[PDB]
Amino acid sequence: GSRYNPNLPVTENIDLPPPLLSRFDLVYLVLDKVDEKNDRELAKHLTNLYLEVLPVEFLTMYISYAKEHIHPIITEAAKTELVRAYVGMRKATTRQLESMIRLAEAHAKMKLKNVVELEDVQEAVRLIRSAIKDYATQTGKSVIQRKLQEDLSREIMNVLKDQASDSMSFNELIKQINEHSQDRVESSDIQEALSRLQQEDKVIVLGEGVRRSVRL
Amino acid sequence: YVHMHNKQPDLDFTPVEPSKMREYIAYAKTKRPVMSEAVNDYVVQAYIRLRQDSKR
Amino acid sequence: VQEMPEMAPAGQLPRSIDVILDDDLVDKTKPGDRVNVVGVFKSLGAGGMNQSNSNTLIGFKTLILGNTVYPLHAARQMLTDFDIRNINKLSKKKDIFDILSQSLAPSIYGHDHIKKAILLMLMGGVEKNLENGSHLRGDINILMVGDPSTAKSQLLRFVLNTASLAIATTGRGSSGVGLTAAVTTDRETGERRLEAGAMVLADRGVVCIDEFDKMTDVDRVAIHEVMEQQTVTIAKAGIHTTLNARCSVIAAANPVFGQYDVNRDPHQNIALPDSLLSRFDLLFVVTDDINEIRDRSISEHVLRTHRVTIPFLRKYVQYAKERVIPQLTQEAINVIVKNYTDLRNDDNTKKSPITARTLETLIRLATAHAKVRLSKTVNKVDAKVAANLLRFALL
Amino acid sequence: IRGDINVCLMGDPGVAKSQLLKAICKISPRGVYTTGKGSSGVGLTAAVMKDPVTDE
DNA sequence: ATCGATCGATC
DNA sequence: GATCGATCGATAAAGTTTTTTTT
Ligand SMILES: Nc1ncnc2c1ncn2[C@@H]1O[C@H](COP(=O)(O)OP(=O)(O)OP(=O)(O)O)[C@@H](O)[C@H]1O
Repeated sequence: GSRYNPNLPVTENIDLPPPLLSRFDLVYLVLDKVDEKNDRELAKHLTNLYLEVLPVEFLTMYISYAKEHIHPIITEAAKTELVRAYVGMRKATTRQLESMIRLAEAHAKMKLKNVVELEDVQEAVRLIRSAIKDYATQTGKSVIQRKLQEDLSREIMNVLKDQASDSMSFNELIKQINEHSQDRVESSDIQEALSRLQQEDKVIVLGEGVRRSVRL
Repeated sequence: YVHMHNKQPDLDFTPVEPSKMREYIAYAKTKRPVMSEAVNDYVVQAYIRLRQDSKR
Repeated sequence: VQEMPEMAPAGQLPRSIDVILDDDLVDKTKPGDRVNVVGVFKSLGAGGMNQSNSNTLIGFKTLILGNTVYPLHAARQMLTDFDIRNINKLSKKKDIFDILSQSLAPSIYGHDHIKKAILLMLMGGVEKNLENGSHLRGDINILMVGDPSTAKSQLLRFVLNTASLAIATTGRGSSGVGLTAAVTTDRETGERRLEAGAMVLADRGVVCIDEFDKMTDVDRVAIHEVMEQQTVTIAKAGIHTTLNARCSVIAAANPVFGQYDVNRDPHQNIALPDSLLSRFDLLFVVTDDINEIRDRSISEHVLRTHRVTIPFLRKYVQYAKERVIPQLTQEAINVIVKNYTDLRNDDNTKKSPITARTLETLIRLATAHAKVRLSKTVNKVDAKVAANLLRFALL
Repeated sequence: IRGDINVCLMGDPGVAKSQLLKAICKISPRGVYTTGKGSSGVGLTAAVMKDPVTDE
């Protein structure tokens, strides 16, 4: 639309299969605001860089030597703090908890190119802490599902109770159901309310119109 | 008016050949002025004057 | 040469033979002329008894080596001092635009706004090409639409009998309406030619096609360029070539949603792209309401058709295509801009919005209307027929 | 860094505004004109095509 | 229509 | 038997708009 739409679930903006969200360990957005102490400062950057060791390939040979020579081992000194994070985490399950070691290794592999480091995990947990700061507010969430299905169950039962036959036409269900509670959307809950209920011996589809309901 | 004659004599302007400013574009192309420091002391808040009104 | 496909009774497709001519009559025959030729009959070549193994192979190419290629008409219209003076005497009355209208289609009632429009279009208007500048649309391109079976397709094909070398197509969904697509057929073993589809014939003539909305997307981009631009240029498999064509379409289409032309938007009505609607001017909506004296009069005129004239009519226009063009009166141009700026302020407060190019119609209709008068002066009376003809097309 | 900004227009007159833009483009230096048909987006850049009997 | 190969004749 | 001359036979050609299912 225009932005990362705050005070909303940010996941429903980016239309995306929720499996492949689990195929990334940590994500992060960027921030934006009016921000008069920083965008003024960011203007001072572009005020400069126009008028009038930081190498370019010397660091590239520094990493492309190291990324195949040193294959460091892990000591017990990391795993004690590592299980302390997860026992505080459960206060996802393992996918987030696995690949953090795959990046905690490389930070130790960056400088101390022999073994693991017992305390470089303490800022490796800081980076993934920024990932779980982005989902405070479907994909991996079940609150909406819980609020919706229970509400859907009441009205269908009452409709079933109300007739000798099972005649629930379209002009009826656009009326009273919509009138009920204004917490749900107007027309974006009138399609998908029946397809999951199609498979649970309730109703049938006969076009945008008449239907046929459950008998007893 | 353009169908009475076979021209467009209007708008009281002395028409100029297009080769003149074609040279002047090329003459401007041999200049490339360098900015001073007085400009970015003022346009920094002109962006800030451009900031809150769009955010209004 | 094909067969004239009217006196050949339908039990076969048209056949063809061929003719080899000489220097005197080359570049004389355009593709699409009713030609008449006479020469000797001749076979050539060796066949059947060549050196070996020429079994079940014909060996006598029938040819014609001929003379005297004659065009016919069923440009050659000669006329003496007598008949050329009668049309001067028949240029005299102050009614001849109205007499010529109802003397055109002697089978259908009414539609005198339509019946004047066809003769106004068919004779056509001039295009003063700008010196070192783009010429404008000196052609004219009208359009019709109507609820079905109201003779909207009847009058489109009797213009072809008095066409004066304007052979039209029928609008079949094929690419080739204004192109070639590099059809060469080797041009006798090793030459490539861009054989023209349907624009070598439409030059200084008229065409007509049907079922505009009932086409695929290929013709929609095809009529896009060739309307705003007088010409076409293509390198399909060969060379770019800017061949020119002065042509003018005649349209026909039907609304989709039955009898809905009054209950909905009068615009957006058929939803073919409005680039063509902007590039056309007159969009007549044929009404067929029930009047008890109208249909009663209709019921006898379909009975009296089972049993001032045409060849004088075609001679009149093909003589009035070669005379002078006034273009100039400093006060007839004054009344029309008053006659536009009011409806330029009364376009959104009415049904149809207009554009600036509609002003170029308002000169062009009156330009050919003076050609009916055969006079070298733009008069005043031409700025009254051009007014109310648009006033019926817009109200 | 980027230079050579690009200005775009929109609007629907009945003037056929190509004469209002592209007449400048037909006198401006190194200003080539295109249209919709012909050179597509793949036909905007270069490509390899058929040629005559010489070097294809 | 031109070039190459095979066969025949002459030395 | 070999070489030269004469006669007979064999060798060279070119493509890219309509129509089907399909995504
Ligand atoms: N309004 C009318 N006045 C007189 N005759 C008419 C009228 N409409 C139709 N006819 C008769 O109908 C016959 C043929 O009509 P035609 O086939 O042209 O309809 P159409 O224009 O093809 O309709 P559509 O294009 O929607 O199919 C003609 O012989 C004509 O006499």
